Amino acid sequence: FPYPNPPLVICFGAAQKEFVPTVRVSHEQMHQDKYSEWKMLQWNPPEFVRAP
Amino acid sequence: NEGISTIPGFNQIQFEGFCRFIDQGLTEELYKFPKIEDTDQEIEFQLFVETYQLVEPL
Repeated sequence: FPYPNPPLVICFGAAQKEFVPTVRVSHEQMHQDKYSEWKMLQWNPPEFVRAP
Repeated sequence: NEGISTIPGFNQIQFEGFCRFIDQGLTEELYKFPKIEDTDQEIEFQLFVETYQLVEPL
């Protein structure tokens, strides 16, 4: 009769593989075509995308 | 511009060295060549350094 000991929670919303909703205007931009230099922006990320 | 976000090419050193050579060293050496004038009339031959063009291998 009692519910299981670990308290259950509910996540409500849309199921998406790798969606990133928080999008703003970043001042620093890397090369448009070379996606091997975009990790330099993960290193110093924009303030809003520090922990998306 | 390259090699700052990934491991650079192992053969990039020789590549850029040969590129800089072909770019500037040939012209720098051709500039310092002297004007051949060894005669009393002083018949002088010259090499137009500006017209330097390499050709593809046969």
